[PDB]
Amino acid sequence: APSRNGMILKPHFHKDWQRRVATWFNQPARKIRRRKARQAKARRIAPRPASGPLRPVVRCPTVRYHTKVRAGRGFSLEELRVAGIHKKVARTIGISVDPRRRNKCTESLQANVQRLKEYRSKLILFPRKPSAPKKGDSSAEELKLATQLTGPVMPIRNVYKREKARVITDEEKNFKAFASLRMARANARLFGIRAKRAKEAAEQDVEKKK
Amino acid sequence: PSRLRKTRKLRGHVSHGHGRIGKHRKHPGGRGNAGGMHHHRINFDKYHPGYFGKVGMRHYHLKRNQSFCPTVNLDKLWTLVSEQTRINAAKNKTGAAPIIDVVRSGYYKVLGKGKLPKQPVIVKAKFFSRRAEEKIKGVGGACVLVA
RNA sequence: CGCGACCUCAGAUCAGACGUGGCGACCCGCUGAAUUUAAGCAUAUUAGUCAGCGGAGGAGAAGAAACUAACCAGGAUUCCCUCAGUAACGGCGAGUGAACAGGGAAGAGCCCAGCGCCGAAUCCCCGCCCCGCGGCGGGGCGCGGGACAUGUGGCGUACGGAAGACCCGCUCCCCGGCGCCGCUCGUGGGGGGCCCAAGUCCUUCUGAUCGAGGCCCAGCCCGUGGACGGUGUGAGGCCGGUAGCGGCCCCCGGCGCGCCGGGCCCGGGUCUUCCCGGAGUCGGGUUGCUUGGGAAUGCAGCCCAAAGCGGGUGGUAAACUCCAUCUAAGGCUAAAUACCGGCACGAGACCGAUAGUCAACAAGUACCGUAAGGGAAAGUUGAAAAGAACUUUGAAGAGAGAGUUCAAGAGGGCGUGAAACCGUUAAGAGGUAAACGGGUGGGGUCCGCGCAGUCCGCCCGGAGGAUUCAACCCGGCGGCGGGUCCGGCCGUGUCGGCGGCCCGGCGGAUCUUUCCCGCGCGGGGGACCGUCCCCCGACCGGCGACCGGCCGCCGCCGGGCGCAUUUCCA
RNA sequence: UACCCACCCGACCCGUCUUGAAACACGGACCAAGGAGUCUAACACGUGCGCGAGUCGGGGGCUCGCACGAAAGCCGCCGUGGCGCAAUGAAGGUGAAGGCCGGCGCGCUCGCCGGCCGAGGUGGGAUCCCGAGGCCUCUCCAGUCCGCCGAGGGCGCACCACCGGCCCGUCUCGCCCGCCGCGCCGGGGAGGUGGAGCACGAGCGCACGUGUUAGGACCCGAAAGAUGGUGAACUAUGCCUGGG
RNA sequence: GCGAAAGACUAAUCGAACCAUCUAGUAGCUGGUUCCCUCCGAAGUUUCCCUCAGGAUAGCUGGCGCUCUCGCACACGCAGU
RNA sequence: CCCGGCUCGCUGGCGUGAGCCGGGCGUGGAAUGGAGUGCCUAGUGGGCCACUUUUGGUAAGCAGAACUGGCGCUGCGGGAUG
RNA sequence: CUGGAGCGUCGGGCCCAUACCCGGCCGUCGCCGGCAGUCGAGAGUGGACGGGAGCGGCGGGGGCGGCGCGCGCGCGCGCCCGCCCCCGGAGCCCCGCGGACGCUACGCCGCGACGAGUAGGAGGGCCGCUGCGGUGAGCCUUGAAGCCUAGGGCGCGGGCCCGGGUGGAGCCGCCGCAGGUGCAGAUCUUGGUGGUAGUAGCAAAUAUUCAAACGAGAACUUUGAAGGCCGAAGUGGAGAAGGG
RNA sequence: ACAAAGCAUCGCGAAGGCCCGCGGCGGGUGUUGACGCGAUGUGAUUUCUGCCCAGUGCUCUGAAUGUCAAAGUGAAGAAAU
RNA sequence: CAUGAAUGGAUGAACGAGAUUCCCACUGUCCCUACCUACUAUCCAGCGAAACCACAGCCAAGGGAACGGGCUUGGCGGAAUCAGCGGGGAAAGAAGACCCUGUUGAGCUUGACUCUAGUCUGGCACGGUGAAGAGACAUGUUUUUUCACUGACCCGGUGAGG
RNA sequence: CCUCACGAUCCUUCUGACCUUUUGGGUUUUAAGCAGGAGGUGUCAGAAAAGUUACCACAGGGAUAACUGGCUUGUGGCGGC
RNA sequence: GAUUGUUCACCCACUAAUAGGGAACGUGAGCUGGGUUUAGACCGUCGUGAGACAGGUUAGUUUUACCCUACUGAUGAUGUG
Ligand SMILES: [Mg+2]
Ligand SMILES: [Mg+2]
Ligand SMILES: [Mg+2]
Ligand SMILES: [Mg+2]
Ligand SMILES: [Mg+2]
Ligand SMILES: [Mg+2]
Ligand SMILES: [Mg+2]
Ligand SMILES: [Mg+2]
Ligand SMILES: [Mg+2]
Ligand SMILES: [Mg+2]
Ligand SMILES: [Mg+2]
Ligand SMILES: [Mg+2]
Ligand SMILES: [Mg+2]
Ligand SMILES: [Mg+2]
Ligand SMILES: [Mg+2]
Ligand SMILES: [Mg+2]
Ligand SMILES: [Mg+2]
Ligand SMILES: [Mg+2]
Ligand SMILES: [Mg+2]
Ligand SMILES: [Mg+2]
Ligand SMILES: [Mg+2]
Ligand SMILES: [Mg+2]
Ligand SMILES: [Mg+2]
Ligand SMILES: [Mg+2]
Ligand SMILES: [Mg+2]
Ligand SMILES: [Mg+2]
Ligand SMILES: [Mg+2]
Ligand SMILES: [Mg+2]
Ligand SMILES: [Mg+2]
Ligand SMILES: [Mg+2]
Ligand SMILES: [Mg+2]
Ligand SMILES: [Mg+2]
Ligand SMILES: [Mg+2]
Ligand SMILES: [Mg+2]
Ligand SMILES: [Mg+2]
Ligand SMILES: [Mg+2]
Ligand SMILES: [Mg+2]
Ligand SMILES: [Mg+2]
Ligand SMILES: [Mg+2]
Ligand SMILES: [Mg+2]
Ligand SMILES: [Mg+2]
Ligand SMILES: [Mg+2]
Ligand SMILES: [Mg+2]
Ligand SMILES: [Mg+2]
Ligand SMILES: [Mg+2]
Ligand SMILES: [Mg+2]
Ligand SMILES: [Mg+2]
Ligand SMILES: [Mg+2]
Ligand SMILES: [Mg+2]
Ligand SMILES: [Mg+2]
Ligand SMILES: [Mg+2]
Ligand SMILES: [Mg+2]
Ligand SMILES: [Mg+2]
Ligand SMILES: [Mg+2]
Ligand SMILES: [Mg+2]
Ligand SMILES: [Mg+2]
Ligand SMILES: [Mg+2]
Ligand SMILES: [Mg+2]
Ligand SMILES: [Mg+2]
Ligand SMILES: [Mg+2]
Ligand SMILES: [Mg+2]
Ligand SMILES: [Mg+2]
Ligand SMILES: [Mg+2]
Ligand SMILES: [Mg+2]
Ligand SMILES: [Mg+2]
Repeated sequence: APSRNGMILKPHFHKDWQRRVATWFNQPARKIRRRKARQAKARRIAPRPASGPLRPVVRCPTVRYHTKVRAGRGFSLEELRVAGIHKKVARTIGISVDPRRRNKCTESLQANVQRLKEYRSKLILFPRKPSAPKKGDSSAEELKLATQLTGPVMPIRNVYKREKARVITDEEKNFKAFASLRMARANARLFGIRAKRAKEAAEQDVEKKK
Repeated sequence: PSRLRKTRKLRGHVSHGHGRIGKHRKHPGGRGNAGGMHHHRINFDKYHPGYFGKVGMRHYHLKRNQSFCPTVNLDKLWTLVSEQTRINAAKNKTGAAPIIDVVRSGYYKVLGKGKLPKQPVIVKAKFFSRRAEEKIKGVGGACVLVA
């Protein structure tokens, strides 16, 4: 029974919230259950980036979100034959392989290749055995470190480049940026209809001829 | 807390702030937003006008990401960029005009509210207003589009 | 009118396996209301919920896209935040009512069938030995069986793979044993056992102390230990304990070297030839349930039923038509993730025995119902039974003495021990039932007193009696206040130093890649502004921020002052 | 003041429903103990505190065997987002800005170009500022200081009333167009009206009060409905087998 | 279910058993609703209601407030006049 | 109130009319009392009685309005009682 | 009750409410209240400081008067000239040099004014219950909680405080925080207890009596004797199911 | 009252009547066959059983030019159609 | 008002704890009552319960929730009790069974609304073989009538015996 | 000539604009909007709805009846002028 | 007294009269239960039916006093040594 100005309210408690309520007095003991994993996993895999394997730079999808960047799932395949890394080797070398990405542009390809090129260079391949041959990095580059990378390997920060102030040529200063949007949005509006008339008018030039 | 309630002050108080003529019975009206057409009408019609009925057109499955488009007013661009980049210029003598990626500060569209300081600018944005156009032009400086 | 292969199918108490019930919080299939809600009401909702039923495990399901998307794109599952209580559904009403993007926990990927390649390269069960035997396994050797040609092994599976040619570089894993070396985080992995400080010091309370003063620093000791419980009251010290990379002894766990027995010729990169998707399935028509899915989201029955530059999808039917994105009909999987059942623990702003679970105890007990089922009440002596020996009355139950007890006015349903209620003793009342309000009066039990309550406190005058002073200086000590801001230290506002600026940092999408390092970007350095420090100089609030001298005053201590003073007493 | 008693005046038994109860209405022998507005979500206003065009809070992380600890601390997290920072339209989308001056286009209350000022005005508006004139002051005059009074005049927040203005929708009307393109293209005016709009901001976070719902819902209080089960030991029938 | 028929009987139960659960079922309807004091202090009136035992909104009430005036020799406003 | 002046696309031989700017001019019947305006919001929404007015009814302690006054809601002196 | 205690019209006089007056006391609202250390009662300024001078003055209204006058200016002293001096002292009703005892600055004080209440609100509760963080060199075996008291008191009162006994182990005060928070009622729940009341009642089958035994105790047991009943379709003698 | 005996209708030749069941090729009548089974009506004996097929039922080798789905076939279209 | 034919009409021998009516005999049914017995009650020994109770309990009238015990005015009142008694305590028992209302039900009914099991019919599906022959459209297709067949399918019997 | 003489939501239709959506683009159908008109709720602010219960039930009700009682006295009875 | 559940009536009869009324329409823990007015039944009519009918008819459980009071009796009571 409402009385004099409120909202309507469709609170959804007609069902049976009561039985299926989860309270959260786990929350802090869970925090700790978790702690001990983060903790244990690291001490188990001693020299290995604690965070996890290396994971690619990647762009967020839908239109609003565009300008952001992420750790993606894993680096593409096309990406690797280019960096010269075999896909099944990568998986052993702490390089994250999604094999399910349609690579569309050279911009985000080489951007993401440089991460592998970077990785190779600052990676100490700890050799199969102690008395081991090629590709494993030398006993100097080996003593120096026992270093787990705390935090995400080569963390991906959204970084922009400053544009210095300009002069504004009398040409940037003529472009009516509103008008040209309305143009755009009407040519894209009617591109299709306009094409039907060229198709009819091209029909009349043949139909007038016969 | 319990202590600071009226129910404390309503002991020995028989009906309990609730009236002994018509008692506090369970659910006199109905249950919740119930009787909107019938008999609770006078609220709904005088206090929430335009509740009962359809209008408009479905857009069904709908996603906001598709039509994400924040707004900024000219009013405050001379915030977005560190105030020193304005004090630098307004001065400088070359007609520098700093660039303002209304993109980079987080806005898919720029709109013509407020004064703008007499100061040439390059605003790179998405969907400009007209008036935003005119004000920036009429100040000096330009309107660059971004995709 | 035979014998023999196979195919189908029987029988065996055959040889060897295994399945079935329970548990059931969490887990998965299905099934499935009505109260209820809508102020009725059937639509709707409760709600795919309860019951019913089926099924699993230490978690369950799912899972490597026939996805997402419309970006400049992402990239198995689940979970938490978030979207978001939003897109839509609805006698568009009660309600209902998701998803896509981002962030984060965790994060691992993989396997079949077919096409083909490879003397079935396979697999199963016997017998003899060699090791191994408290999760039955390797090694060998056997014209010892059998499946399998209607098809068993390897590579391979779409993210390409096979096969070829020449381009490059070069050879360690697996498993059965059999040893041994480092006990391998709470801060020596799990478990058990066993173990590790300091007062019953004085005095005094008390039935008993654990209590109160004291005891070489709040007393004595200890204190990586002062949690807790026990201990005839409140105890760090008495005792168990507690703390404490404290000790030692078994066992169990896990990981490191050797030996051995077996298994394995397993790479990388280039050019060509070809080779490919899982049918009564997709899809459609229909109906039925479902959601939110919609002119059909999901699931169903039936009917119809495909293709191979195909198929699905790309969320209002449809044709055409353009674009994107997966690849079904086969399959597995840790991790986060769930847990009112179990075992095992830890805690609490909890309840505290008509509360707290039905249940503090013979509690799911007594009892009830034929049965499904229903289903209670009931904790406490004291510290110790020291629980009345013995005399006596009484057939005996009960008493009186006595005895025990700190206490029996703690006596075996015993701490305390209310009210209704009843037991008798004392006082007073009593024909309008009692009971009540206002006002007095009499009487009692008590309570104040007084064997004068004359209540106290100043000051003063008088008369008695008694100590050292007060007033004064001088020595000392300690305050206070004053200022000269005198001298110094301090900070507020201003100015100067451009002096910290690089020996002052941090912030800024400020600027230079004239710089340096690493790969146009990242890191670093260098320039700039805003900020915060030194030097000194000047003004001013000169501020509770002092500290030194000079002053003025007060107080205390010690000297002086012996008595018309200055106290005490009556 | 309390116990008994005495008197004088007063005087119906509470609770409740009730226009009206001492009710010839109902509950109520007496006493002990138990006992009824609770929690959560969502709003809303009121208020308290933090910060403020921000502000948060988680959920996550980093910091514990917790004794205190399932605490506290901290995080380009700190904003991936909510809320707010702008509305309006069914939707494609548009989007809060005006004044003035000069110049140029015939100022055609139409178009454009340079400068100046920037949220228009009126009336109320706490009100701050100015203030003519008093009003003393031991003498006559002179005069600086100092307050009190002060007619009259100025700025004027907050707020209220009004008049103006700008955004979006819709209408009407009517002008000129730009021209990456061609206008069944886009674009610009005037007037009116609809808008939960802008017109130099007030939210955010966290408390608490009240209230309103959703919730069992202040407690107690049905006749019913549903789902599963147990019963013919009574009786009703049938049957089987016995007895009179 | 069973009834030579009477709504008979189904274990003290029948216009259709008992047991447990859904189950805090729902109730515009009975009953009750627990400490003091201070201040203000009703309505049974309005329109719609499948409304007449109830709601919806009119009232009246309180609280919370705020804008001001000036009783500070120096007030406008309001009003069962 | 009273002067002056401006604006208009409405209205008209001109003026009206309306709107503005600028100036000029104060207690305008009695009596009373400080005024204004914004949120939340409970109970309530069966009422009853009296004077006077009045409709049904014959009349009622009957039925239904007006107006005012009560009681409810609130005792007290009186109205013996109420 | 009767030339009335009847009824008309009229006097005086008196009686009494919670009504009015005055006073007393306890509430609340307001006072743009005073009171956080100052002069001053239709308050009608105060003060420098100069030049000049002095008994001047300000030689204004039956106003009856208000704003100016008869306690002084100048004066007494120092001797026509100086002064007109310092509270660490004027000696103080004004004191501005520093301020209550009083000033818990949400304290206290004076004015006035006002304080019918159901439902409801609101406020105030050193009103009450239980829990925790603080804090009270709290209290306690020299006796706590409860309990009991015709033991003194206090608040308006929630309650609170004090006197004794018994009890035997723990308890409270303030500042905060936290509640499952205060009962007379619900044919409320549980347990107990009255009145009724020593009341209803121990009535179906005709039936007992005597003696002895045993025994503390005998109408009730047993034995004997006597009277009786069931009366073989039984109260006779055996079984089923059930019972165990 | 019911039943009852007696009278009366009615369906049924088993791929059936009537009937059960959730389901099967499930089951009872049915170890049946019209002198039986199932469904009704009235109520011994005697005498009698009048008219009405206008309604609603029931039913009938009955026309079904009345209509009428799915599917089915006809057409336009580019397809839903 | 308002009978009546298997919703059977009309009769009727026997029988009915079936409904009436009248008569003889009989009778404490009555005039109108009377007595006698047994068990009680009653009194005692022993044992001893319940129902109910706000407080309670002498009346008239007034008023008064319009018939009170209370209260006003009156009337008046002596302790504690026993057997009786049914005038009163609207006595108790038992939130009225009569009646209204509720958006509270149940049982039944049908011409209520909305649906259902079931059955009838049509379509589609398992769902074939052969044979004749016909029409309609068209200049093969469709519709297919009729009659066989037995392999599905169905029922029959037995110890599956020709 | 004035005062009545008509009606929400949801639903349906017709009309209107070179209107908007129909969503990965485009063209045509188709569908949804937007804005006006019509279908209609007679209980008129708008429920898609028959009975009976003497077999009955529960919440309630002196707000609703049947007795008793009050008032009233039409009628009745009784009595005057 | 006859009839009648009856109140109400009418008649016979006697007398002296066969007046009228009240007390919760006096009087169910005084009775009876004849009639109303449950549940079983029957006819009439109405209803399509369940069923309805101040339309008839037959069968249909009638509690509890001990409690205070009134009254009837019975003991008694303070007072009079
Ligand atoms: Mg991670
Ligand atoms: Mg109240
Ligand atoms: Mg109440
Ligand atoms: Mg199992
Ligand atoms: Mg309801
Ligand atoms: Mg409902
Ligand atoms: Mg209902
Ligand atoms: Mg439904
Ligand atoms: Mg559902
Ligand atoms: Mg749902
Ligand atoms: Mg279940
Ligand atoms: Mg995903
Ligand atoms: Mg200890
Ligand atoms: Mg101890
Ligand atoms: Mg020890
Ligand atoms: Mg499928
Ligand atoms: Mg559904
Ligand atoms: Mg798959
Ligand atoms: Mg799986
Ligand atoms: Mg699994
Ligand atoms: Mg107990
Ligand atoms: Mg218990
Ligand atoms: Mg006890
Ligand atoms: Mg006890
Ligand atoms: Mg003792
Ligand atoms: Mg004791
Ligand atoms: Mg003890
Ligand atoms: Mg005791
Ligand atoms: Mg006593
Ligand atoms: Mg005595
Ligand atoms: Mg009521
Ligand atoms: Mg009465
Ligand atoms: Mg009642
Ligand atoms: Mg939101
Ligand atoms: Mg139902
Ligand atoms: Mg019947
Ligand atoms: Mg009411
Ligand atoms: Mg009335
Ligand atoms: Mg009051
Ligand atoms: Mg609690
Ligand atoms: Mg209590
Ligand atoms: Mg005999
Ligand atoms: Mg025997
Ligand atoms: Mg017949
Ligand atoms: Mg006939
Ligand atoms: Mg016919
Ligand atoms: Mg009676
Ligand atoms: Mg109603
Ligand atoms: Mg019903
Ligand atoms: Mg029908
Ligand atoms: Mg005309
Ligand atoms: Mg589409
Ligand atoms: Mg398409
Ligand atoms: Mg009947
Ligand atoms: Mg009444
Ligand atoms: Mg009444
Ligand atoms: Mg009457
Ligand atoms: Mg007679
Ligand atoms: Mg009577
Ligand atoms: Mg009776
Ligand atoms: Mg009687
Ligand atoms: Mg009778
Ligand atoms: Mg009957
Ligand atoms: Mg008949
Ligand atoms: Mg008939």
